[PDB]
Amino acid sequence: KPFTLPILTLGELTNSRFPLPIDVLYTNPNESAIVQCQNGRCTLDGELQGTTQLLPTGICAFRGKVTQQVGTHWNMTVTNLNGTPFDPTEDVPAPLGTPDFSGQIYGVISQRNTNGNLPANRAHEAVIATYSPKFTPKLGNIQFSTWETQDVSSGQPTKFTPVGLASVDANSHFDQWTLPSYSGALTLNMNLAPSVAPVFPGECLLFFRSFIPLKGGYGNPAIDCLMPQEWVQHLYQESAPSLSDVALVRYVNPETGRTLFEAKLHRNGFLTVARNSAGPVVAPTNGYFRFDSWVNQFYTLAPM
Amino acid sequence: KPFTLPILTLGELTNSRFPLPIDVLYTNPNESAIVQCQNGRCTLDGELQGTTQLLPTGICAFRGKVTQQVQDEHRGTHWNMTVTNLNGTPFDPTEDVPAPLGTPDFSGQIYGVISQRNTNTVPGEGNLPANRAHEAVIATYSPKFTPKLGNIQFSTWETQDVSSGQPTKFTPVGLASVDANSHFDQWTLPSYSGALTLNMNLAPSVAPVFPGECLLFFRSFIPLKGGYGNPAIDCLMPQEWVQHLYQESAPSLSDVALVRYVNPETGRTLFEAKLHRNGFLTVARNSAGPVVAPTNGYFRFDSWVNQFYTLAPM
Amino acid sequence: QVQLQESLVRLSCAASSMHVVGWYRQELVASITDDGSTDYVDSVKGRFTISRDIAENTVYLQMNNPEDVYYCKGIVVFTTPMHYWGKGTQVTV
Repeated sequence: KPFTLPILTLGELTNSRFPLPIDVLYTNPNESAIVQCQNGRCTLDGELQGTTQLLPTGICAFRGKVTQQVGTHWNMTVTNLNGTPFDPTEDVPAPLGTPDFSGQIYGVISQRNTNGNLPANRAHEAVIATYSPKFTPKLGNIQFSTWETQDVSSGQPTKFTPVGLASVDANSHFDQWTLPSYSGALTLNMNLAPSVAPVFPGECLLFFRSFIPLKGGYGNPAIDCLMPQEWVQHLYQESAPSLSDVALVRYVNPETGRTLFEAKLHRNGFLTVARNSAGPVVAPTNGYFRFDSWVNQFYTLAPM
Repeated sequence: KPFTLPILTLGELTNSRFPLPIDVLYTNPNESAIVQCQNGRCTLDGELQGTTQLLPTGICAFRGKVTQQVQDEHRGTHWNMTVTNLNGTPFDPTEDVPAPLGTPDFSGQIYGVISQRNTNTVPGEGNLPANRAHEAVIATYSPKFTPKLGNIQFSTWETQDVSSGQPTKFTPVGLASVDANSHFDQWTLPSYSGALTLNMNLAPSVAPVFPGECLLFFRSFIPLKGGYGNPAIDCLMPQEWVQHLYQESAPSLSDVALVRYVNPETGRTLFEAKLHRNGFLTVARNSAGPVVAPTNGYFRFDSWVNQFYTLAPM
Repeated sequence: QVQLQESLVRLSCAASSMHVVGWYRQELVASITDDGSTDYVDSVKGRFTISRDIAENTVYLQMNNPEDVYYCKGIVVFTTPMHYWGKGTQVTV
């Protein structure tokens, strides 16, 4: 079965690490951080990795039940997103969909009670600090804080809908490449999707970049993913055999018929380009990646 | 190019009419309403219809700019917002769509978050733009809901911290209320150009053509900001089907595709359905309500048939 | 988003215009709406008195027994309320 990518312009793609449209392609070769995100991870022959799952609604989402009050702070057991209890001995870093970066994630906590035969509801703005010692999703529990002081119910089905970040100021510890400690101070992270990096000189990672909303303060924060969620979904469906080390892809302008640049799409599921500057790829809005052929890692990319 | 559906269990599907996972398959044969939703509309050969677009993030989303605070005859603080296309380009109201793609397609108080990132920096506040986000409600049944004219209104609990003339995003989260005065009706379309103007360019209504059949829906439960209720939103096809059909653009070889809901563990058919060319499902069923089916099941395309094919009863 | 502020044998509430303001204890004690309407728990009836003062920007709770912390709670959009709570003040008799 021949390898393919979907035909989707940037304006038809969504981020696999936060529920956002893709805004621009981006490079940053001088990144000192280890790039090891856990959402948006899928091999080219369709094996999901890390905490990656298929639902766009599941990215940075939580499902569970509030246990007690602990701003105002609440402790919440978390389940798998399909509602089944999370088993910490499972070979994953955390429940699929769990956020994969350090920050104050802002969204809405909503509840619908279990008990005219209609259940009561409530929803409030909420923040989840993924760097907190109480962020322990691999152990089945997290904490969130509200501005709201009282109306959060214990023992009732609870949903977190992510919206953006609370802040990116100094005390908010936003670093998109710093993983949460999924088990807290008690054990190191496990079963992680591996770190990604170019292996040959002159190459750097290529990202699909989204700008993420802020509840307040100053900033223009972004979230960079290795592959958009539609590619994850497509690869999972197709499960095409990987025939060599790298899928050579070309970014093409369908209006002019010209190739704008080429990239290596590595088997583990990430892109490199021959570039040594940081910043946006300035490209026409109609452009998209097309699979050309399988090559090995020794292929030399033309400079973009 | 042969017609195919993606291989996705119900637990791997999302709603095309609101950003929600699919919870259950559902029928309601006693429905009196005309079913004519505008999101989640795609023909089997990949023509998007209505206000349907491809992004899961675009469903019931708006992008635009607040112009000013306004008055209205209900409780709250009220804001006027020009809306653009979701890709940021100006919306041209003369285009042959009912409204900007992604616009909500039902009557109700849609609850979500308005966020802004300023275009400018202010002298003395630093070199990074200011931001704000607040909870908001958009009443799609209001005469002020006019997205086809390029502007809508929203109301906030926040009384002051929304900026005029700045880029604005609406992220949908659920409904505010489903009480009597909140007009939640999933099959009532908004008047996209307001109360004085007819809707245009609509995706057609859907219905079974063979007697004894009923529509089959993918049902999601939608969050509430408060009050009592267990509201749901029913779509004709999940968003992943819209995306798949668009990609493949396979020619439709008759009016009706026979599909089977299969259990991959046993390989056995659980039930069969008609997948119609315009993009909706019918079944032969004599119960109303959620469908009881194993969690690993999914629809598989079997063959092209005609409108007279008789489905086995569920 | 607003910041309410209260006050052992005149408590003022202050913010950063609301539709209801009420005093609580730990149960509802007394409330006043922007219609000027009031309501009281049966155990407080006659002895307690809620009163709104626009001129002085606050809402007082005049209390005229050992079975007596007290909180200020403040907005409706369409028909959906959001509540805002102060951090409280102890009361002991």
